[PDB]
Amino acid sequence: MLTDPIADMLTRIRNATRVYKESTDVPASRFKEEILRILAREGFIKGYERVDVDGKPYLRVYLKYGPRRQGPDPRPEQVIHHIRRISKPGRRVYVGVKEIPRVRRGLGIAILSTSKGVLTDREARKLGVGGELICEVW
Amino acid sequence: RNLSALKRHRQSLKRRLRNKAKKSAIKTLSKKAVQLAQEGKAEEALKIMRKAESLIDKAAKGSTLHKNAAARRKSRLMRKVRQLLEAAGAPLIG
Amino acid sequence: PTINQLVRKGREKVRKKSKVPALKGAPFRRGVCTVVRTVTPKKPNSALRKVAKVRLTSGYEVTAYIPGEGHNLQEHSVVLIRGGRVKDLPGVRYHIVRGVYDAAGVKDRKKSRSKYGTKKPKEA
Amino acid sequence: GRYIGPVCRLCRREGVKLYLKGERCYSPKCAMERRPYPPGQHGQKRARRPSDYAVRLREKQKLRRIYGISERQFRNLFEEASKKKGVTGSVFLGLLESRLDNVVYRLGFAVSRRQARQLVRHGHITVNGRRVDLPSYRVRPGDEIAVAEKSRNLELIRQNLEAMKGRKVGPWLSLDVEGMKGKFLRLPDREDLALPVNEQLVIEFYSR
Amino acid sequence: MVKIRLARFGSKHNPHYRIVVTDARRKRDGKYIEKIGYYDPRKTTPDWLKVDVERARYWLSVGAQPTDTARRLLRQAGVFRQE
Amino acid sequence: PKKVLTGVVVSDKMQKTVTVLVERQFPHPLYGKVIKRSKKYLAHDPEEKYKLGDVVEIIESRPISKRKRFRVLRLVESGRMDLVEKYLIRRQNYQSLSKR
RNA sequence: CCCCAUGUGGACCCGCCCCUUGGGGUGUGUCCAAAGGGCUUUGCCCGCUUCCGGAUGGGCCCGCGUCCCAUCAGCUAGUUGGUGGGGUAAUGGCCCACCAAGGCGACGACGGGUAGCCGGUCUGAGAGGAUGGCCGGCCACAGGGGCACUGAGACACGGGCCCCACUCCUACGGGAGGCAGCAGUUAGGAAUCUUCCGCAAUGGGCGCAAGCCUGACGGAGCGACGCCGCUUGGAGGAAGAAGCCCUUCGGGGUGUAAACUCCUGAACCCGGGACGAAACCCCCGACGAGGGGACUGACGGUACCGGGGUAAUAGCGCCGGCCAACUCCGUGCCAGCAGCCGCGGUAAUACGGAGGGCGCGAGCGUUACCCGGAUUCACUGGGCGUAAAGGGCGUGUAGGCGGCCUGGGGCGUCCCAUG
RNA sequence: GCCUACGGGCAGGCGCCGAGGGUAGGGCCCGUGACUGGGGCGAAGUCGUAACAAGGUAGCUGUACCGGAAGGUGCGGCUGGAU
Ligand SMILES: [Zn+2]
Repeated sequence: MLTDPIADMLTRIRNATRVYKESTDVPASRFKEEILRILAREGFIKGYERVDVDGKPYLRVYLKYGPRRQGPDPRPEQVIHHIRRISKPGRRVYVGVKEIPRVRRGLGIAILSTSKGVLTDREARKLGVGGELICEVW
Repeated sequence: RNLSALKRHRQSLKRRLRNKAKKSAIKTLSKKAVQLAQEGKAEEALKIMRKAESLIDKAAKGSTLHKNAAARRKSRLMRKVRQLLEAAGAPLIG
Repeated sequence: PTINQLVRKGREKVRKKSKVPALKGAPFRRGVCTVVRTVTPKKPNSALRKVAKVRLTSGYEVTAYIPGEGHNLQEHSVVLIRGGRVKDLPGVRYHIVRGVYDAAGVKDRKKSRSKYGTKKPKEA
Repeated sequence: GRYIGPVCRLCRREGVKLYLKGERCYSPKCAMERRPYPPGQHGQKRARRPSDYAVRLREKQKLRRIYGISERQFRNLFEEASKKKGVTGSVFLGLLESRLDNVVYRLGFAVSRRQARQLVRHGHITVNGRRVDLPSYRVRPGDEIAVAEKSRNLELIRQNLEAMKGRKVGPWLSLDVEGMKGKFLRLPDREDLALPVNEQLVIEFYSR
Repeated sequence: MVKIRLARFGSKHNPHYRIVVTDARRKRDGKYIEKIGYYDPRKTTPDWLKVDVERARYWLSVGAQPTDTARRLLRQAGVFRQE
Repeated sequence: PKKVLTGVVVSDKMQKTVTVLVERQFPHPLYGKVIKRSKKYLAHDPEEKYKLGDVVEIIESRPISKRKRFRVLRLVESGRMDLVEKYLIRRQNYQSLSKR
């Protein structure tokens, strides 16, 4: 069974970039939408539009890559090198505001879900809250 | 092999006998007043309950009756009496 | 293992077995020598090593090594033990503290005197 | 046993000039002049490439031996220096240069570091007014490290100051030769130090 | 009967006290109730004795016989000066 | 603040007493995930009102019997065997897994 | 000690009003008080009685936390609950009687093993692991087991009663003992101190006070057992003594090291000499505030200041790799070394001595034990095709885990304040 | 019996509980031990050659019986079998 949504998502994303696709589909859902909402505004991706595949609702997340390298294997640096769920189901991990992590000397980002909504470590702290720390991405 | 802080034991005995005679005294009186109410001696029963209540409160004055101790005895006595005086009402004295 | 596993079950912490039954965690322990042999070495090296069977205060009657170019350990002599296995001499997990008790310090030692329990020789 | 044995031999062990005797380690002879090889029967022999450890080591010592201070204090200092907010290295030299015995030396009230000690243990040193015999003492900024009235007319000290009219004092220090006084201005900066050492190696060494 | 006393805190030859309030029955250097000042026998610092009369007054009020020596320090602090 | 627990009557064989199943939740002291644990309290019903399968609020009371220092507060949600059933099947299972 | 009276008040029964598990107000009935002593003796001090409150101290209770073994899986009969009664300061199976048939257990009952618990401490980047003596807080015993008395409080280490083991007196009937207090004795052991000084200070008890007691304590002493400071000297001094070591015999080295020159001056000597101590007391003032007077140190003639003053202990480990430090000789799989890999059978940087060298210094080694390295029990942070690891397969119980939209609740979860 | 203001108190007596003991039976843990299995070590003798190359009858294996020995054989399974 599909045991963790977000998780799948992240993996479709992760799994797509690696092969270098332009965009990748993925089951829609307000929440998942708010995460993609972040990515693009954070710049890890171009953007995403709502869609219907044979009648079902899907989110087209549009991939973003780096320039063509020189020399051998000109496989472009990927905008999203790292991306993993931190709090998994059956080992959920909530953090306190003090405890919010700094990612990659603050190069990456972290996304939680606070009672004031789904956020970025930076935003959270600016916001004075903490919550389910969904994922690392850099 | 001596120590004068033993005089205390020499004393405790004195109080053992002291307390003893008082405590038992009460028991007897209570146990006396009791069987009266069984028979319905409304007059005398109390005549005794009264001698009881006093004795109790008297020990309470000293180190013989813990304090509230007197109290319990005062409750467990009177109550055990009133009730019995239902088998034949009308308290004579009061 | 699934986190649940780690939950229901938990990690087994590694128990430690002591390489030395000097009963108490004592550093040494005196004992009376029983037999004084000369066990032969192990596989590669061969020679003739002086050894001693010792009855301790803890109860066990063990085998200890006697370092030094030569000792002076008799039958019912009292001795002392420090503990220190010997590779080419199996079953010999202990040692005899030289210079303490009825065991002498090696005579004619001018080097690692700290051990062997000799004393500062003269010249000034 | 706070060392005290053959000296301008260490000038030799390190291969860098160790100003351990003062006058003389200026005459053709801190030995490094004309006998740079290290001591021992094998001094003149070709030396193999020194393990990372070796350099980290030899360099600790170079520091240490200069100040001539029992590892135990030296390491203690370095520990105390790790606990202070700062560049773990510069601060080290900080206290290192703040020891009464050193100060005296820099103040010029002595031919050498060693000499300075005695000067202290024998008590020829005033400190903000009172005498002091504990060298290891830490001279706070703004202290009048001086000479005891009693000691002023000394064949040694005298002949020393006589020399001072002719040498600038460390930038973090002042002194009025005329009155044989001197003040400790402020903790000296790494940029101010001359030392032929590389703290980094020293630090790197204490993490093994 | 809660008293008001001193507490050894210095060391071998370096006595440094501690004015406090605690139940008679406790140890010298044992769990006190409300620390209200310290006094330095040898007087090395210009500040060899403090008090906070405000709290001192509380105690006495509620009933807290102070030690002979103890009191003396409270008097110096002006614990009881009624002018 | 005298403690208050919410749980369920599972036992009703006793006199004026009821066994209440009280579930608690919390992150594992080291592994982090939410562990769900529980305990049974012997509540106290004077007028024998509370019945099996009822959810109730427990409150710390004056000691009563050996191991019966709680009175029941108010009935929360009545009729819900669902939970009992579980407790029961678990108990029954106990009969298995042995050396008889 | 007892009795009798007074009763501010307080107790108990009953009734009502308020509260709300035995909280508070109230009415009648009944029951309950008590000691005197001292002076500066017509008043002040100490003490006394009943009651409300305070403060401090504590009993009982509950939630969460709290080691290993499942080669311990079922435990329980006062046992789980109820009524009544006893008992207590008090709730309670705590105890008794009767009644009911329960209570607990894989969210590990019961059995076994081990261990006083914590603040903290050790290590660790941390998470964690280890510990829990000195100091402080709490518990537990005071030869073994039982029990109660007296008391605000004990089931009472230097109080009591009994039995038991042990030691000693004994006219053999019967007794006397308990250092896990300080010091010490002996035993056991690798190993752990002086039958010291003082009651000056701090604290405690009793006292109106002077004051008494205080092996609590404050000191000294013994142990490099730890840590920290300190010394054995400083400067000058040869293209370089001697001896010892090495050599390609020319020389290298030990080495500015020494000698010797000058200078300083630990030890040691003489003198001075301490804070810690200012109270209670006494006096004046109202025994208040405030002010004045007196006594009183174990440490100790010690610290410390002044003067004078001798150049005046160095040792242990290591030098094949890890790992800083190399030559010669003796030796010859011997003697021996060794943490691990190993070294030694005539050329040993690995044995034994020596010269030399490195390391550390009143210390250095060794053994033992903790954490560490070890992400080698893996939460951080592991694995399972052949390296050790998928259950021979299925079935499904407990349990874990779970799809999209909207709303309520908000337990988890996050934020604020506060204790 | 002792005391008394005769209300009542002490002495004593009996009783329950009860530390501990006796008798019977059971369980469980420590010491010593005759008799006894195998084990691991180590240089190395003895008889044979099983395995490692198709090791010279491919090997390995559950089982079963047999045998100085290693092992042989049956039956089934496997390749982790050379050509
Ligand atoms: Zn020099």
